[PDB]
Amino acid sequence: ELQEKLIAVNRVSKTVKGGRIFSFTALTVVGDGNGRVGFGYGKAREVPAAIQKAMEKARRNMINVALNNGTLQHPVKGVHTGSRVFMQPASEGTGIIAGGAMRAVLEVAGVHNVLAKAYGSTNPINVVRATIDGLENMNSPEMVAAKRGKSVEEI
RNA sequence: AAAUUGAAGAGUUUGAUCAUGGCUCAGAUUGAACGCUGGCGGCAGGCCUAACACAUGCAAGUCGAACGGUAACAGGAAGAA
Ligand SMILES: [Mg+2]
Ligand SMILES: [Mg+2]
Ligand SMILES: [Mg+2]
Ligand SMILES: [Mg+2]
Ligand SMILES: [Mg+2]
Repeated sequence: ELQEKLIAVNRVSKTVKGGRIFSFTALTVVGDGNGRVGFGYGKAREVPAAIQKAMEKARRNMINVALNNGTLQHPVKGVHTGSRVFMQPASEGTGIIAGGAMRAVLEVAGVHNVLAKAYGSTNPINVVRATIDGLENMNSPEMVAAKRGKSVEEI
């Protein structure tokens, strides 16, 4: 039932006496379709070993986001290295309109209706990093009520 | 009752990387042209250039119920046949 998505595969290279050593990298996300998302990143000489190492990482290192009927609480900004990220809770019917890197994160997360956009570097590893943290710092109508010490209508 | 209730990214500097930064692509749009091709219809559009120059026709007339009027054609008439 966990949902897992392959976001990007890439070839890097290391240089030695004999020449270049080629390897691969894999960036993935797993999610429970109901408010939990992890991302993983693995390296290996062959692609399958890399796509597999990443899922393994993605399964742990997983976090919770305070969803709201399949959509977000409030607009949110996320940032990590080059990537400035922005997300909005859209009305019902829209679905996920977003770049590939973000769509995969939001899909597996369970965010059903959102407007998203990535600014600056669309480098996938940092875009997803920035989205996860955005969702993670995203606070909930109940916690702000708890924080402020009042269960007014706003609860 | 309804009536802006909406927003995607990709390639390319490096051995590889992240950042910076330009170039390039996917989209809509057009009073278009050219190349290949071309059956019918409805609705629209059609000198963007030389406010360059223009043969010919046509594009501003109408009223005899303002007026003297008859030259055309149309009848009518004492009177010519
Ligand atoms: Mg940039
Ligand atoms: Mg090279
Ligand atoms: Mg022809
Ligand atoms: Mg016509
Ligand atoms: Mg003309």
